Amino acid sequence: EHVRRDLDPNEVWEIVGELGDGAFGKVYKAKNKETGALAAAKVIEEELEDYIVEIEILATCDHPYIVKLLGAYYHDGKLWIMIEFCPGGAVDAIMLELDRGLTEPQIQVVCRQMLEALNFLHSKRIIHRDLKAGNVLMTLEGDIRLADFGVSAKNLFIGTPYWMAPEVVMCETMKDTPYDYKADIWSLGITLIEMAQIEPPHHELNPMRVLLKIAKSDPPTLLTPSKWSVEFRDFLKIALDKNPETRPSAAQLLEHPFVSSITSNKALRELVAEAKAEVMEE
Amino acid sequence: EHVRRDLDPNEVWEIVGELGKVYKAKNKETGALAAAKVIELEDYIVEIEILATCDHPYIVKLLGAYYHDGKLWIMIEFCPGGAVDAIMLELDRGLTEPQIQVVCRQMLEALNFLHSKRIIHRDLKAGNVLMTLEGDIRLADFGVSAKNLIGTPYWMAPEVVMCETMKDTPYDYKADIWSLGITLIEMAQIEPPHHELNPMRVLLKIAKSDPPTLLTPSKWSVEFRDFLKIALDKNPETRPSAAQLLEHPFVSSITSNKALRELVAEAKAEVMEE
Ligand SMILES: COc1ccc(Nc2ncnc(-c3cccnc3Nc3cc(NC(=O)c4cccc(C(F)(F)F)c4)ccc3C)n2)cc1
Ligand SMILES: COc1ccc(Nc2ncnc(-c3cccnc3Nc3cc(NC(=O)c4cccc(C(F)(F)F)c4)ccc3C)n2)cc1
Ligand SMILES: [Ca+2]
Ligand SMILES: [Ca+2]
Ligand SMILES: [Ca+2]
Ligand SMILES: [Ca+2]
Ligand SMILES: [Ca+2]
Repeated sequence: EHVRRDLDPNEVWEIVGELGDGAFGKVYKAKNKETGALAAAKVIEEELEDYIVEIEILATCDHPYIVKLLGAYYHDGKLWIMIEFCPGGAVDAIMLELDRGLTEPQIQVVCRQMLEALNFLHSKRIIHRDLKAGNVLMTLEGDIRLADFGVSAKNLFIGTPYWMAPEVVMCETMKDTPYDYKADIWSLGITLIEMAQIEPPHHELNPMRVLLKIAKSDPPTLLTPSKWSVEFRDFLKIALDKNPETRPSAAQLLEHPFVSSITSNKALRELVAEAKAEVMEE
Repeated sequence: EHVRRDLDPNEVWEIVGELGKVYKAKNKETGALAAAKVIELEDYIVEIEILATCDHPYIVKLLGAYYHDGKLWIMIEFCPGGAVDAIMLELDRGLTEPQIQVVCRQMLEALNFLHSKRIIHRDLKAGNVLMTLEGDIRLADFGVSAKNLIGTPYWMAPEVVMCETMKDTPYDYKADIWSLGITLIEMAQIEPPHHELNPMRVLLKIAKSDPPTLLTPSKWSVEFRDFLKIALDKNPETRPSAAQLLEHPFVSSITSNKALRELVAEAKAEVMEE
């Protein structure tokens, strides 16, 4: 497997803090006794069947911009999942701590590296399905790591076809290639608005009403278009296409001028240095 | 459970024919005939709970379920008329309009029952309509039985919102109303629409084409054609429910199963030929 039962993780890892309490189980800051390496450890009390799925995904997702699995153990009735620690925290928290949105140049770095990560996931037939700023972790170098928390949404014949209703044909066709991946391109567009404006579109509406709103409204656009370049607004226009057939792929959007010339993560390294300096205030 | 482990089914049932495997079975005490599905469990208990809840005149009737000697038994009341699609093959014709009205009436009543219990069939077709010798239907499902009871919303793509909204009330039940409309055409014409296309191309066709209509509209009443027009609405929002369609003049005056009893008598007499 990708899970070790022979080894007790307490022999190798020291729990040195707490991070989150997602309903799944506790999550700790952990320090490696041999190396000093820092990790975030999710510990969960054959219900394991559902949970091994996450580890197989992570194990396949070896890429610079996706969280990096350091290990998985099952020991004394508890499942351990050890990810490399991203000291910068999530982008949404960074915006709360600085009490502002990202500059356009910080959003271009984010966008560029997300597109690269998505191009990788999709070419492996993995769909994220929960993109948002809370799922983008930052390193102190200014690189993202795409993550997923909570009820991890990542993942790889309802009748005889002559009798199938059109809406059932459509919702089955949306579940395989090349339509399924398009959902992430949309959510990416919304994440960019969230990073620009702090809140996603329709944030004022309760969760049930916002579904209606998404289905029936024109695609969202930036609140103050004069703050933003035409490249950003065109990127959104194209990504936030309600039609998944014409919505471009990650590989296509990497050639859009919003991101095609980004060759430096400087702007995002600066953001993380500033967030750290702000956190330090007392 | 709804499954007995105390009782060996061979003590009560005699296998007397073939239809895992599925047998014609005869009750040693009563003489009652049953169709028995025997299987080499989690996936399979779902079917029995559905059947156990679906006590209605026009839905297959569960007589019992046993688990014994590593085998799961599911016993349904035997419907001697067979399935409607097989009847059309044996007679080498479609149903008359009066026979389709009885079928339509009774299917609507069955669907109204299933949907009011939050059960969706999802595989309606003439091959799933069993007939009794009295001329009543029994709605069934065979094969991989299809009967049954995502992200944070601000970031969700419109197509994902739509395909999640189609999975709960009142949109999910609408799929059956469509399939009912296609079943009526299948009974009128023997084959469903687009039967010439391979299964993968037919999906594209269903999504992109206008709704299907009857090949020779002058053979059929305006009530039948209007019923289809209304039931084969591509928009599940405006597609009517089973309860609404029961008030359509195609079926609102049907008070006799005579036409369908005659069909089953004729099919039986045809089968007898040798
Ligand atoms: C309070 O301030 C901080 C500061 C830094 C951090 N840093 C950090 N670094 C790394 N991970 C975490 C983390 C925090 C809370 C919960 N989980 C975390 N990581 C984590 C992620 C996962 N899984 C995934 O991210 C995941 C699962 C399925 C698919 C995918 C993907 F599609 F993206 F590849 C990703 C599994 C186990 C763990 C411990 N947190 C957190 C809070
Ligand atoms: C070859 O000639 C004949 C002539 C008469 C018959 N009659 C007949 N009568 C009753 N059942 C069967 C039958 C034949 C082959 C397979 N299964 C049959 N019935 C059956 C149906 C079920 N389940 C359902 O129909 C079912 C399952 C889930 C949901 C639902 C529904 F949503 F419709 F309620 C229905 C389970 C077990 C069995 C043995 N067959 C069959 C073949
Ligand atoms: Ca690096
Ligand atoms: Ca908020
Ligand atoms: Ca300061
Ligand atoms: Ca055929
Ligand atoms: Ca004859």
